[PDB]
Amino acid sequence: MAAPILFWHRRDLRLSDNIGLAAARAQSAQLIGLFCLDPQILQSADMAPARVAYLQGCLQELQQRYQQAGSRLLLLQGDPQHLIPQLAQQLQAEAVYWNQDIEPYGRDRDGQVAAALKTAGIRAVQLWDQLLHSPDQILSGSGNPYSVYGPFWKNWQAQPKPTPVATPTELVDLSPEQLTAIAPLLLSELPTLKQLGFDWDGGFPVEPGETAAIARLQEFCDRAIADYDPQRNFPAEAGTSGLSPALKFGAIGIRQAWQAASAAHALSRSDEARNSIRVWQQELAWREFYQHALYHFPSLADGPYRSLWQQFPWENREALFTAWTQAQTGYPIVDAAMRQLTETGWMHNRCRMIVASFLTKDLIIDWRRGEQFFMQHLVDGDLAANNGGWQWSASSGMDPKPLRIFNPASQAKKFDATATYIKRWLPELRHVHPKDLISGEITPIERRGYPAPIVNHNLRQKQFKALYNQLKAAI
Ligand SMILES: Cc1cc2nc3c(=O)[nH]c(=O)nc-3n(C[C@@H](O)[C@H](O)[C@@H](O)COP(=O)(O)OP(=O)(O)OC[C@H]3O[C@@H](n4cnc5c(N)ncnc54)[C@H](O)[C@@H]3O)c2cc1C
Ligand SMILES: O=c1nc2n(C[C@@H](O)[C@H](O)[C@@H](O)CO)c3cc(O)ccc3cc-2c(=O)[nH]1
Repeated sequence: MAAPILFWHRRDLRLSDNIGLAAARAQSAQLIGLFCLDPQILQSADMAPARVAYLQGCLQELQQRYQQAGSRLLLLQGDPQHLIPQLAQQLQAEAVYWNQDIEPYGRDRDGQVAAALKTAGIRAVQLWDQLLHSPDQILSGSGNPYSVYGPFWKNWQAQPKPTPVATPTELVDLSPEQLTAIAPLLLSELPTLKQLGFDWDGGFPVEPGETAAIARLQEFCDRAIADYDPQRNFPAEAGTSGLSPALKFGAIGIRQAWQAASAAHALSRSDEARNSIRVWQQELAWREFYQHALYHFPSLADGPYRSLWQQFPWENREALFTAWTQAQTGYPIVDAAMRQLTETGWMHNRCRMIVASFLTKDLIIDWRRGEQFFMQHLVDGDLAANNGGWQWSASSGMDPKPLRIFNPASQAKKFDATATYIKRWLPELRHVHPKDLISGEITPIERRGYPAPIVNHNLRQKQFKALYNQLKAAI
């Protein structure tokens, strides 16, 4: 009990399995939560309507959970460097708790806020919550960060795994006197999506909120997971969890997700299952690899990390970029993926690799243009993972690899052999023959209004290799 402790939420929108929140409840029952609508983020051109819609639904639930627990979630709108210390001063808060992040913006903001709180004589405690292992814990024998997945995985996998922490209960709300002291800093109501200027009708991979995310984890683990491998390969198959946005925003705790995978892996008697489960567990490790990477090498966010890739002579033809964004490339597998993206705010992972390779190696456009278009549409848009996926398409950052220019055709054959996914997103081509949809060779008569390939794959492959080889001669 005692004076109030403020817990500042940002990307951990849940009451359960929250490290910082659990640590705070151990210090006082007068635990008040807050979320600050930050214009520097919400007004950025990098916002996606699906993503704000998801965020807004998570906050609605969180307001309720706090009310049910005994206190409330305070809502502010403005610059946190200014509003957080002021709010804490007015409430003479004993401390302000929050969970650390890996993003440059987040880390700079947090330092300023912490500095301001100290100046005010108020304690700020920042703990690690969104990762099973913090960036400081996973280092090589020489005490250096990993820039290659292999060694990172062997280390990460051998570390003892933490257990989910308890959900705080029996909280005590603020008094009328305290509410009066802060009234001028508060928002009276959670704004609606239209009030923020966004609209979204495309649905979600998982419904917003802590309850839904938890329900989905349980469900994925009682059935799906067992078949993860190889079901995750096929875009037509609903083989993945659909939890990506819940993990981006912390609607589900990472220790709860790992624990569920552990349990499922033990109850499983089939060796095939035990494998699908271990494959999903590695996907959680890829997530941390990319988050630790941005933490250790922040410059990654600025563009190509490897020097030569910084000098690459991208062609950058706007006309090709536009057709890409509009799903008018003429390459079925590609256009189908781009339609799923813009219509639903989500895209199967195999398709993200395919459209990324396409933009970088076929269209020869600086991948940063693609990185930004993705952030503007993805419900799970996440700087670390998106930047990691795009650097991947060019081997310009972490975990590099030898050149390999994909053939959309081949990929289609491999992952959409029957063209089910393609026709799902390109109905105007339902009449066409799989063989044709996979190959991309459609007769002008049965293919309709649908465009012809905007580029010739083989001519593009040579062009790219040529630009790449010329360059290698001056590095
Ligand atoms: C170009 C590109 C951009 C990407 N952008 C994002 C993005 O902005 N946000 C995002 O969450 N993921 C991104 N990824 C990875 C991506 O494929 C997603 O994690 C998505 O497919 C998850 O769907 P799911 O939740 O069903 O995944 P599952 O297969 O169920 O995996 C479970 C969780 O593991 C994590 N994960 C899975 N694959 C990866 C991966 N390759 N890298 C990092 N984490 C991974 C995610 O948190 C995911 O929710 C990107 C990948 C590429 C190639
Ligand atoms: O504190 C906030 N965090 C927001 N975040 C959550 C976090 O990513 C976080 O603030 C930072 O750590 C990002 O550096 C958003 C993330 C999105 O992708 C989209 C919108 C937001 C909006 C906010 C916001 O208004 N306030």
